[PDB]
Amino acid sequence: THCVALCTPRIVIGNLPDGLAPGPFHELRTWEIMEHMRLRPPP
Amino acid sequence: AHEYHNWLRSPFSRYSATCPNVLHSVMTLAAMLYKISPVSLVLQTKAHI
Amino acid sequence: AARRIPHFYRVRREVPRTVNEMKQDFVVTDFYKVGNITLYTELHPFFDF
Repeated sequence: THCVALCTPRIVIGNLPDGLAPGPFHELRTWEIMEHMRLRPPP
Repeated sequence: AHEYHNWLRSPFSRYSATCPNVLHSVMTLAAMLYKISPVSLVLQTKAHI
Repeated sequence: AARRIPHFYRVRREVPRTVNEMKQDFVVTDFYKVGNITLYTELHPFFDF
């Protein structure tokens, strides 16, 4: 950002915006970690 | 706690924790109770199992 | 012999995860990887080791 330069680290993956990482892309990420961590919803 | 001296081991719980609740899953727990013996292999072969 | 099980749970000893418990926590396509560390024990299709 132009505050003089400024460097702010995006700590988690979520600070990447749309057009770089959309919502359904993260939703498919949750689908593949649903398959990959053997997690099942409670009865 | 003798999982290596009993009959019904940990895959039985590991499947049945997350099974759908139909009569078909009761049949799944019925059919994985099929023993592994040579006579069982011949008779499973003989009727196309 | 139902009176000695709260004694077993009274001590805070935790059991390490045995082989047949760490053999179910993998999906079928991750089972053939080197990340599956229980591959050196699965030897016979009839017998467990």
